[PDB]
Amino acid sequence: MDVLSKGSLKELLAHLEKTPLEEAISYRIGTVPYQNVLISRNEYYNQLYPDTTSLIDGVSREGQRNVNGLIMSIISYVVSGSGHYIPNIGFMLLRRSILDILTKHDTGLVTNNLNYGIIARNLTVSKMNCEQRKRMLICFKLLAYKDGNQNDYEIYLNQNIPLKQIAPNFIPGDMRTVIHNQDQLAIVGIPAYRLTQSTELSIRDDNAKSYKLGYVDWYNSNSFLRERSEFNL
Amino acid sequence: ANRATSAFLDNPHPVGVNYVDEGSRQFVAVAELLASKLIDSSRESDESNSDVPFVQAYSKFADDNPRHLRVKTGGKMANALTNVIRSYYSINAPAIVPQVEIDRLASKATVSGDMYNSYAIFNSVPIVEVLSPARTTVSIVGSDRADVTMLNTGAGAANITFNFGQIAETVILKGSVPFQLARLNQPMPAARFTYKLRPLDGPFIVVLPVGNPLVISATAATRIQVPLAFNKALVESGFQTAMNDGLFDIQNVNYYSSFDEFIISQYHAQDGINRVSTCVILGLALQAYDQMRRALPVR
Amino acid sequence: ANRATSAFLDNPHPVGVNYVDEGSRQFVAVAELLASKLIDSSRESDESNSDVPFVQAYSKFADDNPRHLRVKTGGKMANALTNVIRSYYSINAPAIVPQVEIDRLASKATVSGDMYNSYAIFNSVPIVEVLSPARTTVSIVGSDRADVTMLNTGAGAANITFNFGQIAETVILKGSVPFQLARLNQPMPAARFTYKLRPLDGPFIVVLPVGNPLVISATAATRIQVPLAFNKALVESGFQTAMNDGLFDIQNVNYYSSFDEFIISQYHAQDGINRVSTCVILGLALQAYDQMRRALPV
Amino acid sequence: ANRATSAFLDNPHPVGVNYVDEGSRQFVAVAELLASKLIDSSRESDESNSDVPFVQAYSKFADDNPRHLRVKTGGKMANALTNVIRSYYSINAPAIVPQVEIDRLASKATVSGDMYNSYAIFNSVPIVEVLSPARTTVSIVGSDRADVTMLNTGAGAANITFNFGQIAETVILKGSVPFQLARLNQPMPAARFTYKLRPLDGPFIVVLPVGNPLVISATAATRIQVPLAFNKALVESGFQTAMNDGLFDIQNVNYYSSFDEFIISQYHAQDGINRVSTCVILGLALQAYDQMRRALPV
Amino acid sequence: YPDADGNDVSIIFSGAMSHAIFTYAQSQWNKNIIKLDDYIREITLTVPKQ
Amino acid sequence: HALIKEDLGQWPVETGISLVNQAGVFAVQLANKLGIDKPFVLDAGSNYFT
Amino acid sequence: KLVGHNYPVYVEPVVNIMNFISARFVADSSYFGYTNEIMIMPNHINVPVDD
Repeated sequence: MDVLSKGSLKELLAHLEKTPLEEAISYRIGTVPYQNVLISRNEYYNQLYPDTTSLIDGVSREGQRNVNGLIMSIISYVVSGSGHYIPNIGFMLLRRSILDILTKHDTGLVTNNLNYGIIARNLTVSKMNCEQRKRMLICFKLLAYKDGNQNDYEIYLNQNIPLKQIAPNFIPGDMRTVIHNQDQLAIVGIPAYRLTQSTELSIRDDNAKSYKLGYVDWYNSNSFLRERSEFNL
Repeated sequence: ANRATSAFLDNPHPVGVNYVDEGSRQFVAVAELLASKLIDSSRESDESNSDVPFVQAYSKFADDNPRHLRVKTGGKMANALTNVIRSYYSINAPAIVPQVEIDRLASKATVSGDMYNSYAIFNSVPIVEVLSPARTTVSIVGSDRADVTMLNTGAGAANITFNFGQIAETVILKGSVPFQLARLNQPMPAARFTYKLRPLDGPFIVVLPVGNPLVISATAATRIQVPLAFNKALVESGFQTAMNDGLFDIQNVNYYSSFDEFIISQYHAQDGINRVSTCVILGLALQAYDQMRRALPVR
Repeated sequence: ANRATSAFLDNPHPVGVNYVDEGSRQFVAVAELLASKLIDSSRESDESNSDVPFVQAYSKFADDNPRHLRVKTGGKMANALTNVIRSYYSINAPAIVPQVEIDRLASKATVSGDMYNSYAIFNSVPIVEVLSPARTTVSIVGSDRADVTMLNTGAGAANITFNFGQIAETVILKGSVPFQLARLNQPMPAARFTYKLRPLDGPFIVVLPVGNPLVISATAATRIQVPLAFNKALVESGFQTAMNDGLFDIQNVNYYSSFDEFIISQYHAQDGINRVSTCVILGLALQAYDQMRRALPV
Repeated sequence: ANRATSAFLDNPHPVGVNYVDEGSRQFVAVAELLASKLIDSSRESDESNSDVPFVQAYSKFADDNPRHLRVKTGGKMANALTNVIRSYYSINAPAIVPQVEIDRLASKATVSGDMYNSYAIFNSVPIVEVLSPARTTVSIVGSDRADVTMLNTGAGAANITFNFGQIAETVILKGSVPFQLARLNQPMPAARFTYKLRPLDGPFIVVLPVGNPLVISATAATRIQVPLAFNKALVESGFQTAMNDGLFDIQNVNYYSSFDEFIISQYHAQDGINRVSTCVILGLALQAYDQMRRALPV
Repeated sequence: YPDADGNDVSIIFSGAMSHAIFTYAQSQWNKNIIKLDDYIREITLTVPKQ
Repeated sequence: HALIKEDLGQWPVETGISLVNQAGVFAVQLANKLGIDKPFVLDAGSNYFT
Repeated sequence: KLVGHNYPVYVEPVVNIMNFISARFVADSSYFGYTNEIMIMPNHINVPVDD
């Protein structure tokens, strides 16, 4: 809910600096993705509603134990709000910040073999909105510039023309680009009053709607409950 | 040798492993409490010819005010409850309700999500196996009362083995004609109509004389820990309602006539102790479902 | 070819057409409401060690204070409730209660006589017909759980046609041994213990192999709209009380074991949707009769 | 002339002759009232997040305030109720509880010990005997719904005599096929599916055709005087808990599947009127046992 | 002594009926004491959507 | 000899008159005496000596 | 109207408090100075008493 509230690149990067990798990994066992299922939407239809499960839903799903699974878990947290179940990663790695994983070599993770096309297909980029895609491209650029793969990122953008139009205008390692960036990346914000307490047909739309409706209540009450446990640590 | 088994005990499908934490248990208990208020408010609204009692209860339940143009289906609380019910029934059903929505709906009322405060009694009789010799025919019929029809055509009397599951506490056997039943490697008593047995003692042997058939009627009682709010009458009604609405229409799942057959069958499978806890939570969820649908009707 | 049918589905007698308007429906609702308070007054009497809660409840129900001389009968409300129950069962039963008396009794408490607020699930299994070929024996027995015993003495396997009607929603079939069932003009699957079927799908064919008999247990669930105050436990008890008290002893009527069988039999008759509404009102009346008579035995 | 009888009607064991006086009847009624408040306080305490209603209810029941490090046994009342149930079942069970303890516990609440206020309907079918001639096979299965299967292998049609006793009020007979039934030495009617009979009318003759089996389904209703607080759902739950807990385990006693079968069997035995009175007191005691055990799981 | 929350629990010698009546009264009033944030949520449902 | 007594006052009752009516009337007076008739919260954390 | 009035779902707490006191008044009579039984006996009859 906090990560989805950020609406600027410099807010999003600041949040990733303070957030450990533990928050991007779920301890719930979940279900296997890419499964054709029938769900109940009784507000609209008497019959069951066909849908397919995906990693970028708001619900935690089982994840693979490879490096590909950990990168997919990070991106899913940014774009959907929840991570995936990857057990026994390691105490040292889980303490590191998300930005440290993406942009630093001291972590001990190797991401040179990652294929950006495969990761996008596994995350169902075709079903992602403009804000979600821009967030995903930010994570790709950070990973590419860490590995010296700047050319591969540009070539990958040439192949996918629609992704090129919405590519973020920031160069990692340059502070000027982050300062002057004017991107809008807020999936969840203070709702327009027109929003109602109604369900949505798709799994993704309903879960995103749930985050939107609960943002006002979370905004008012998160500070005190966080402080009630943070003090005397 | 022939083997006969109860139909409802065959191949229990795995149950869901999600929405069984402490927070999810609170959500089910809150839904049951708020559904009970909804069904009571509809009675008051009908009596007084006013929508004030129903609007107050529906707003608490659905976090939204009823509107004439829209359709009253229970709101987001109804959507989560129906989808969690499917998750409990089978492991093939997905988990599509986010944890943020579960936590939000559990804060509406303050209750303790303890599913082991009380106990309930279930009457499904488990006959795991009945073994008969070559020249005997054995037929098992029924779940609440199992009638076992046995006929011997061979020259000599036949010994027929009855195996009841180790879970059940008490089994009572009544025959159309007096018969002899005894434990394995124990002396045969005189023929009598009624036997009371504890299935944990061991397999039982029934002596069948040649001639007219003998029918044995079996009844069983098992105690399963349940929350205090558990109501078997409401749980059974919700189970049939969910089946008619198609909530349990999932691939590679087994279907049962009653919730009693479902809970007993899952208990008798391997990892049955783990499975029963999920079934009890599903029982409370079905109790909330039944009260919600009766309050808000769809023709 | 032999035909077998359920015993309780045969020849449903016509139900009464009186006392089914808005005014009479509120009379039954008031009787149910006031009879509930009559039973609850007994518990309140024990707590206070006084009979004044029961006197208050009886006076509202019977329009007269109870007397130690005579047996408590319930007064005009009890007489009106007994007579409308008779009229609901059969068309031949007279409609002797005046409208004005129903008018006055319905004004005692505020209720809406709407019998379509909620739904109830009735568990009677309708088997309209089982069609079997020659040299096969089919026996249908039971209403709540229908056991169909089939034996074929022929040379080869026989096909048995099952017709469950069009009203029931779900029918579950469980066999003693695994068997094969499929709809008309469909391939036959592997032998399986449990089948879930919808009666609207069509007739069902069961392969009956030669050898030991095969028994199929059937359970059904049907949803019928009922008022919110409906309680199946109390309705069933009232049905047995009315039968024992001789409220159904009329000429040319059929008798049933439970209200479950009674409501399903009239549903499956020709133009059966007319009878369902009347039978539902009778069920609520029997619910009031059960509570009123348990508090005031005669 | 072969004879077939219902299994549950065979050899009812004598019931206890203790704790049946007026003072003891008040103890059972008081325990039921206090246990009902105990189960209601526990439900209220869970929702209200305050344990004050339960603490008050437990103090009344157990005469001692609940403690955190001590087990919620139930006190002297729970121990007394458990032993009185043992005495009711058999005459061979000892009467441990003294009369002084019963009188002290009965003074905790004021409630009429009357056990003849109301009535309850019991659904066990009392088939005392079914007389059949040679070359015919008869089997009786079931108690709630009695299933009588008859097969005639003789040359001509046979007559089967049915005896339903004189205690049951009404019995409804349903057959898989239309059949003929008439009273003893009375003209036979035309075949029909359903018969409503009065068991006191006398033994009934059924004409059994040759060749095809005939299955007759029997349902019965009997009325027994019970206290107004009697609840059949709670009595049945208490009966099975009592059997599982093992307090019905005495030498030379018959065991039954339900309290319905237990009370009908005692009614049909010799001096059945006297036995039924003790059974009703046991039923109310079992009702309190179910409510107290569910509130306090020991 | 303090409880898990900040409330103070007093353990004193007092009569049984006075304890039962007083504490039950406390529970009934405490049911209607709610946080301001929950109160604000209740009002927003009643008021129009803007 | 020593003993502890709980004194809630004396409330005579009449046999002819209904007990529920008398109990309810006495209930109003008892609530006023204990100070629980109006919405209240207990403030007794300061009643201590160290 | 007084006789036939039904308790509202959201009843005021004072009503619940009074019903609690009224129930205690009837259930626990000894606390408030009345009982349901007395025994009158001559002095020469000796009976066990609470010592």
